[PDB]
Amino acid sequence: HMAPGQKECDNALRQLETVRELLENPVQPINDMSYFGCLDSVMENSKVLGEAMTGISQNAKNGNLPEFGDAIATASKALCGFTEAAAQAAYLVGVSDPNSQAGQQGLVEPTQFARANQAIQMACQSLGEPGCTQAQVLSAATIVAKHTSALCNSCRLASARTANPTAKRQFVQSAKEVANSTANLVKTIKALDGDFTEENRAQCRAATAPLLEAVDNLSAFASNPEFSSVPAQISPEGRAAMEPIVISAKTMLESAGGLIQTARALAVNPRDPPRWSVLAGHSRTVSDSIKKLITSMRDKAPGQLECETAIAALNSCLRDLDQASLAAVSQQLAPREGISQEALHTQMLTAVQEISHLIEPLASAARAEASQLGHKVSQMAQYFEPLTLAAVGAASKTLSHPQQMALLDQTKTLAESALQLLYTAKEAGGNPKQAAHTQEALEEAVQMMTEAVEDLTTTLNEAAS
Repeated sequence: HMAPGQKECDNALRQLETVRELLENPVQPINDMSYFGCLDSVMENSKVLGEAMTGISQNAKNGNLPEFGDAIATASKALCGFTEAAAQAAYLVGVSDPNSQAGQQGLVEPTQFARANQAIQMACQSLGEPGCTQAQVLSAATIVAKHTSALCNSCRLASARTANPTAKRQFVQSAKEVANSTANLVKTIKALDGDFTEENRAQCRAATAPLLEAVDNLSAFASNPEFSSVPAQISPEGRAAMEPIVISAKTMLESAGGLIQTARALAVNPRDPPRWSVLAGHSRTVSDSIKKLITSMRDKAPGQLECETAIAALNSCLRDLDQASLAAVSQQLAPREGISQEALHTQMLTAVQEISHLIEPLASAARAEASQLGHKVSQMAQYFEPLTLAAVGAASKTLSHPQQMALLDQTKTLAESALQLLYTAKEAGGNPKQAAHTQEALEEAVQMMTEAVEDLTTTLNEAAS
């Protein structure tokens, strides 16, 4: 018979296999956590798992089997918590890609219901054909009953999950009607008695009509947008962004399973140096996987990827300005055609004014509002496109060489100030408990951008008058 603690290990291993499924093709939210809620959860589950891991080893070593069982159960709970949070974070990452599309969580999958309905329709037709063999009849009845059983099971699960009292009744009653009609149908068939089956083919045919009506009605009820589940469509970019989180979470589950299988043996017999080594190896990998998971999740927090693309954009602008300065000095900057100096000057000032308008709202998001940060840094970076292009244009048409070089330099200085704001905004990231150096660097970046805006505005205002 099984010693205490052994069933706990098997249960945990089964739970880990089940929870791993959440990491395969996440197209729905796992829970109601925000991204920073996910980050909070992994930190808390980390602490719990750590304590359970100590309990697993300590109690396997000391031969305290009831306590060992407890520690295994706790580890399992913590690992399931870990995975749910990782899967939610991964989903949030994937769906937030601009090429992805949002879904909705419901009670029933309308496409699965539609396919079940179609299968049932074809199979009932098959079941009612003239001169069918026994094998043909049993095969058709198998298709019908398999699908009705699935539909009934989904209805019962839906009925327990809905807050809508009418929907609850509808799901329960539909389940009852479909099961009842299927039961009436299979009663006309005997798997190992062909004579009875042949004799009752008329009753079987009659029994298909009420089943078909009840099934078709149920499939329609499922299409009701209030209950329908519609999977998010996650882009290749979205899948690529979420992969480091998924990989880390999968490795944690794999190593944790190894840890549990090893500990299960050590509990029964602790005098086993090779299995203590194996336990330590899995413990190391579980632990490292946790660090990797937490880092991967932090790297994909709201705002982080947008900060990376914004930084890339600003660097591209600085390259263009550098190239323009190089061309101006080597007499190779061709005057731009099909646009006046006045138009270029207006475009510059408009861009500068919009950049200036964005400084404080960007800083506000970087301080305390990660959910707003991505949009603000994108807007900021975008406005350097028209500024940089209009600056190069304006510099190409200026008769004064000092004016030409000053325009490029003051535009470059503003772009460099923006770069520093972007880096510091990324580090701050709307995070709680930012280091003092992080917070002050952000505020200094704000002040320097402001200085840079004023200086370029003065030049543009002086050129205007």
